[PDB]
Amino acid sequence: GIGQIHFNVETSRKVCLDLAKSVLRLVPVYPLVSPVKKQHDDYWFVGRLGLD
Amino acid sequence: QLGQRKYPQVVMGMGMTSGFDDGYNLTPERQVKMAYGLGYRDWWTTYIGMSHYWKGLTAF
Repeated sequence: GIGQIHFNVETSRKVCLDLAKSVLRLVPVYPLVSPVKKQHDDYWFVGRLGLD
Repeated sequence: QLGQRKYPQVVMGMGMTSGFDDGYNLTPERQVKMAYGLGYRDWWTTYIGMSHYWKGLTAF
C-alpha cells in the first residue's frame, strides 16, 4: 500500500560504512587525550593541604 | 510522636570540655542544650578536630 521507500538492513549498513570512511578521511587520528597517560599502578594516591 | 525523658539537673558549678572529632556527627543544637541541662553553666573548652577542620585535596 505504500511501495519501496526505505533501505534494506544490509543496504543501510553499507551506507553507514561509507559514512565512517568519509569522517575518517577528515579526521585520521583520535583528537582527544587524557591528562593521565600511564596505568593505574604507575600513580601514587596521596593527599595534600592544597596547591598553596 | 515518640516519648522522651527530660529531667533537668541541679547546677554543680562546673564547666564542660568537648572534642570536635567526637561531635561532628551530632548537631550543635542537641549538644549544647543537653550539656547545659545537666548543670554545666559557666565555662566550655572545645578541642579542635585533628583531621576534620583543615582544607585538603587528593591528587595523583
